[PDB]
Amino acid sequence: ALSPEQLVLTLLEAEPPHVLISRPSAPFTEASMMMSLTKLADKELVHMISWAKKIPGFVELSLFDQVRLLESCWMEVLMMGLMWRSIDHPGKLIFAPDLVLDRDEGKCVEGILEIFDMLLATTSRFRELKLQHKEYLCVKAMILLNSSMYPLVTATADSSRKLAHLLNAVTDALVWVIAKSGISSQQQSMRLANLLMLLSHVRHASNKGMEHLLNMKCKNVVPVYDLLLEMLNAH
Amino acid sequence: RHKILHRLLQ
Ligand SMILES: C[C@]12CC[C@@H]3c4ccc(O)cc4CC[C@H]3[C@@H]1CC[C@@H]2O
Repeated sequence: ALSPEQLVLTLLEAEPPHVLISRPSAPFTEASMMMSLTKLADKELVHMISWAKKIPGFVELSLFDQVRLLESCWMEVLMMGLMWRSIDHPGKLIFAPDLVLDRDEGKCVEGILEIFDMLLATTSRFRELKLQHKEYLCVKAMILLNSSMYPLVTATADSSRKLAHLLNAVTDALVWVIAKSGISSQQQSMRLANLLMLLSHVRHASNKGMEHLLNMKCKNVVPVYDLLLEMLNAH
Repeated sequence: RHKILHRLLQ
């Protein structure tokens, strides 16, 4: 199940559905643009839980570690999906098939234009590298499995070893996919380093987005509900 | 606290 060709096919079959949403009838305001983006995020979070349960070994971790990994990565995983949907469309963010925002539309919401420019620049670096679909599947699974999991004290020890074995198997799978290209050994090491250095850019953008959303919530610009509200209250 | 996520995990 963890051998490279079987693991990559399992990740391919686990991909979540595209969630559909459209623009409002009236011109956007700061409040109505925040309402459309947060309604989409809440529904994608529900499907994200079903995706994580499909990754081999994940439901064999402690329930406590399952919850802690999703709390630590959910905004990063929403942004990685958006970047892959937008990779062939310079100057646009493809939130859904009927919600395609031009860069300049971020001028509608205070503080969001900087975050759109971060997302668009990291999308442009994956376009320049010619990121392949099977490389994307491995890097998105590494985002889930790679957070700090500094020791905490639970009322109830193999769950950490189980996590390292799973993260090692996904890393081996990405090295196997790169080796199909047949480029030089130096070029394979350089491509691996280039893809993994972009993980810090996805964490940077997710930090700025989490601050922005918590401030829009506190100031009553947008109301938030159910799963999205719970993940924010817990942060 | 993690009230609704537990529910979807099981
Ligand atoms: C979290 C925000 C609303 C939801 C947005 C979203 C919504 C859905 C999705 O697939 C990706 C993203 C990334 C950008 C996010 C925004 C950045 C700041 C804003 O508050």
